[PDB]
Amino acid sequence: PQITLWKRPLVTIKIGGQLKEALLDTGADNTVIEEMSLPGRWKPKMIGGIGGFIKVRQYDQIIIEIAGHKAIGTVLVGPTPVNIIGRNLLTQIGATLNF
Amino acid sequence: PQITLWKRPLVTIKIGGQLKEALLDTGADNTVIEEMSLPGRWKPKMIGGIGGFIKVRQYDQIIIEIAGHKAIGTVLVGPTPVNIIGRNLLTQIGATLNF
Ligand SMILES: CC(C)CN(C[C@@H](O)[C@H](Cc1ccccc1)NC(=O)O[C@H]1CO[C@H]2OCC[C@H]21)S(=O)(=O)c1ccc2c(c1)OCO2
Ligand SMILES: [Cl-]
Ligand SMILES: [Cl-]
Ligand code: NA
Repeated sequence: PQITLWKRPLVTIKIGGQLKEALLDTGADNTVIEEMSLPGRWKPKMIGGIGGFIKVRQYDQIIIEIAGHKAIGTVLVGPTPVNIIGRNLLTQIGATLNF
Repeated sequence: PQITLWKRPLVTIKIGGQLKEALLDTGADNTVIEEMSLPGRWKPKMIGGIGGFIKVRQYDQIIIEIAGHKAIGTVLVGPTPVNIIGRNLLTQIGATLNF
């Protein structure tokens, strides 16, 4: 698709068996999802934005379906106000910014 | 241009006759720049990011060049970690997300 930016670029994702809404976010290095369980190992991380930092759990090699496109990568889980698909997964579905 | 996302989508902006670097950020509703002087009156605004809320100064109808494209619109000034170009100006330069 071609997604305009008059409104937030929200899409449906599937992660850990669950359907969620998430923001396609070119300003995010990393993918950050609201608290949920995921399988496998994790390690703690701090990530920072407007407002400061939050502590997250870093899960590696997680499969995510993003508007019908499968990708794998690292997913951070923690108290983000919104689910964010960052560049680490946008690259894998071939997303570009065009103007 | 068609900008891929393997690296941060940083562009040159020009505001108040000065060049700065800024991040093209589809996850930002608003454009937020680091402290600088801008003409005119400002109004209060609170914006919520990953770590919580901050107060910013809202300046309307500011001339700003983005990657060589002319925009005139709202610029928020405050303690953002990076200059961010949000959807209010990404729409003005005709940007879309494509995959
Ligand atoms: C601030 C930029 C450099 C980084 N952020 C991504 C943004 O797209 C963020 C994504 C975001 C969106 C909504 C709520 C929280 C974060 N948007 C945001 O802060 O926008 C603010 C300005 O416009 C307003 O509209 C949205 C909130 C305001 S982020 O959420 O802090 C973030 C995401 C993933 C990360 C990261 C930081 O560090 C490493 O991986
Ligand atoms: Cl990754
Ligand atoms: Cl590519
Ligand atoms: Na893992």
